[PDB]
Amino acid sequence: SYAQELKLALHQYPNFPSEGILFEDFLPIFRNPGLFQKLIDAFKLHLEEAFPEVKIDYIVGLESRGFLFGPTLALALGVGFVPVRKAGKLPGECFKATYESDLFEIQKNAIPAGSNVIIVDDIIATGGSAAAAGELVEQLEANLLEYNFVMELDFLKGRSKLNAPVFTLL
Amino acid sequence: SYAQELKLALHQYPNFPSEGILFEDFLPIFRNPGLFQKLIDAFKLHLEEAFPEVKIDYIVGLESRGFLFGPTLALALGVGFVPVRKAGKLPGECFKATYESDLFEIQKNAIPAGSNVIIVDDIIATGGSAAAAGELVEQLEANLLEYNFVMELDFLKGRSKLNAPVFTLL
Repeated sequence: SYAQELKLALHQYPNFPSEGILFEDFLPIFRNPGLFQKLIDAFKLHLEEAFPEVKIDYIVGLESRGFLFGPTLALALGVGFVPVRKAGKLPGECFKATYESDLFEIQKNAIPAGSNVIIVDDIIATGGSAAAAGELVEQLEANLLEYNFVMELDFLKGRSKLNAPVFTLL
Repeated sequence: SYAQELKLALHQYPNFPSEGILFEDFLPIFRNPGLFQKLIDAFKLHLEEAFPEVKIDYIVGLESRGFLFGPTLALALGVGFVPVRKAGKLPGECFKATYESDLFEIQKNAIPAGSNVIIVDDIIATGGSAAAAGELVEQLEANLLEYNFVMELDFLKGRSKLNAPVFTLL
């Protein structure tokens, strides 16, 4: 239901990133508060159904598109939000992880060991950046309950680079 | 009141960006939903007091820290959110603006002419990136009611590079 209305709001751009790469732009969703609320409601409903008796401590969002809906979802759930950023952006002591090359970081003091988290991002394509975020979560000695994405490019089979379960809305 | 509790949650990092540059990290605010809600409430209260009879059409947030609270504030206000991104990130036709060098873009079809908007970001330092966002808003033929920031580094006098009024929470 919501997923369908959200799918319709997406705009496709052929060869945008680069030749061959078809891009799925979810930005129009945020331009409309009604559509944005539906996106948040859809993820919240999924997490309540998937983890009925497991408390989620933090939503961990990937820079920068994961930042567009991650914090809002965290607030809707009454939980904290922590970002995974491109290296060099976060101040203080950080754990690092590499996607063979792109480097990512997370602040060491952001999440206590034993915390249960959900990693979110807009699109899972190759899955490389999400995989790196998983490693960062592992270093914090936290538990990765699931990855939640808005869209998934099946032909790239990015889900195969990820250990924890994956849920994709559209 | 809220501002005080928010100020206390900030973490300072000397010479982080680079030598001399003192960094103000607001990320701890997002780790606590109660603090995050207060940040959103504070901006909402400000905008309701400053623009009681002027409808805000969009919150325009700067990449990437402006993405952390901008969308959530937009939803709290019942308005749309549109991002200003580092060049090369947005798909489709974009307006461009340069901060003499860093280039920024905004999608041409994101905001209708005549719209009233608020530009938001976490920190205003030199004001260069915010100034560029202002130019993008001008090209969309939209009205810039105000810039809203979480923090301001007064010694850099970034506010002097900005035309529209500025409100800084802390």
